[PDB]
Amino acid sequence: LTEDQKQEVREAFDLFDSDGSGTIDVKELKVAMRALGFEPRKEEMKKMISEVDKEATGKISFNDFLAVMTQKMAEKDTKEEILKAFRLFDDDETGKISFKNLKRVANELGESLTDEELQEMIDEADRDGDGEVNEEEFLKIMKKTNLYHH
Ligand SMILES: [Ca+2]
Ligand SMILES: [Ca+2]
Ligand SMILES: [Ca+2]
Ligand SMILES: [Ca+2]
Repeated sequence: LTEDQKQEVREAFDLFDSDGSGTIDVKELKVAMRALGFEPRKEEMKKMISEVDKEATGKISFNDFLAVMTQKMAEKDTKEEILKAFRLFDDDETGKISFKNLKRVANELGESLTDEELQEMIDEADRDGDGEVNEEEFLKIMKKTNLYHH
């Protein structure tokens, strides 16, 4: 759930609803997201259209619009918190988390993890195989990990 921001979501809906019909188009959806500071991803969009409207109407209600905007503003906060955590591990700021980086912070927070258990963490996140974890890869394991923690 969003808080005071749904008043801003309402303002963006009414403005790009030319008719005042209480419904917007697929073409009107993407500009209203752009107005609220969100660049709609093309791959992300096709799943969104199907999720808010199954029938061949092409209409999007305010409640549909509040639903997509809530997850987008939630994703933005989730991403920013993940990247805040990413900078904690990559303290030498090379752009990648090494085994030495992960071990150092594990000892600093007093985590009861051995060298083998820490290295397994690197290898599962390491999708490309260079032995270190970059920004793209760290975002992948973190959304997986969010499933376990709430
Ligand atoms: Ca309309
Ligand atoms: Ca609908
Ligand atoms: Ca590093
Ligand atoms: Ca890597």
